[PDB]
Amino acid sequence: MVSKGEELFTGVVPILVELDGDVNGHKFSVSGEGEGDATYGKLTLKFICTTGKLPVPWPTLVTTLVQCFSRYPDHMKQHDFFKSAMPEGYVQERTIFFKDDGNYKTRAEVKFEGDTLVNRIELKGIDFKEDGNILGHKLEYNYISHNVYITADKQKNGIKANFKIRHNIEDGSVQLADHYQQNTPIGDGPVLLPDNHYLSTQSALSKDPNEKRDHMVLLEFVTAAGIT
Repeated sequence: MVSKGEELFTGVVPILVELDGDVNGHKFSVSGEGEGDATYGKLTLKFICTTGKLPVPWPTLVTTLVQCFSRYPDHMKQHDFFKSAMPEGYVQERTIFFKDDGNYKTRAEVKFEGDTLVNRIELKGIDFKEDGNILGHKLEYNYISHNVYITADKQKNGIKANFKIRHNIEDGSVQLADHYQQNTPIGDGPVLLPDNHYLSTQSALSKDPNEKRDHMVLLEFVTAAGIT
């Protein structure tokens, strides 16, 4: 491409996601494909477990499996770190702490390869309970949380974020998952370092009735907010 930063996102952009994971002695891989339309904050993706049965619940991987597709209101476009890092991209790292259970540690590189926005991820699970909500596959196949709270990390020329996800459990209880996130640019060039704000996400998890592989279909709408 000729284009840089926000100019890369003005139409519909193809997305490719590749994840390698290891949790509870089970190595697995996930591939995803779809498209993103940042003008409307809209993402449509289908994910497939390419190694057989996914050893963790699909809802626990949603946040790991491209915040560059967020709709930033015109008055907030100076605060969009994620697009400003493109096409060279950014590293996104998280620790996701499942309350009274284990943790995910994730590292991803998000960048353009030609026309396609690619998210390549490694995930490691730490100290999960075999009888717990995650390894028991006790989570409902839905989603209920929305906000990601962003702050600048100027010393690293990037951002941090923190937010709690609530996963509904089949018995009516909830499993909390506290996300700590850091993003840093891959390249040497400038980025937009934002004032405090948040991303609000609306979602929908579904299934493809013709797909025999373990999979997840995702529709998401994401909008930046919290400044005037």
